[PDB]
Amino acid sequence: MYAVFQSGGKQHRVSEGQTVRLEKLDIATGETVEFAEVLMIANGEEVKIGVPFVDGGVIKAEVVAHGRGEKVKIVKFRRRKHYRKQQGHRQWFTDVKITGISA
Amino acid sequence: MRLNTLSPAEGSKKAGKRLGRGIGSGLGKTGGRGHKGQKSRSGGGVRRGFEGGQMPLYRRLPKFGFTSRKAA
Ligand SMILES: [Mg+2]
Ligand SMILES: [Mg+2]
Ligand SMILES: [Mg+2]
Ligand SMILES: [Mg+2]
Repeated sequence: MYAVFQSGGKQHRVSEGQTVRLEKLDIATGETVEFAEVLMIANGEEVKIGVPFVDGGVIKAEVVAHGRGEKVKIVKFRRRKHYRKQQGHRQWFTDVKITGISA
Repeated sequence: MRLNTLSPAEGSKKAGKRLGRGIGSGLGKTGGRGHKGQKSRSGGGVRRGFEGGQMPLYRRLPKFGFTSRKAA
């Protein structure tokens, strides 16, 4: 049994027990988050969306951790032009563990 | 009030331009002098009053008057 939901402007196909990394959410570590906009649920049979989101689809998840991703280095350079600039970046994330998928 | 606690007033001490020390500084390479010409050369530049070869203002205008000595 898997389901599709949208979180931080992106979509994820998940199943119960799977850990998924999302964009930073404003919830505490031990709290439970519910995603009510489920694009599709497929167990034995598949439930699509006449209109976006299945009628009674709810995905329950527990926040696991908040952190920053690996450092990326931005390099800008203009040859023969006496111009150079460097910058670093670490993107915030939120890991959640899928607990239950409700049809 | 200790010798490792005294601080200058804000704005009193400005740093100072250091030319030719890299791109990041903003004064690297040419050091604010532009490209070529007399004004970019070491010890280069024209004297006070020079306007090219055009007769300068202080020589285009006539002299006038005299010093009194009684005014002093
Ligand atoms: Mg510049
Ligand atoms: Mg040159
Ligand atoms: Mg030239
Ligand atoms: Mg010049």
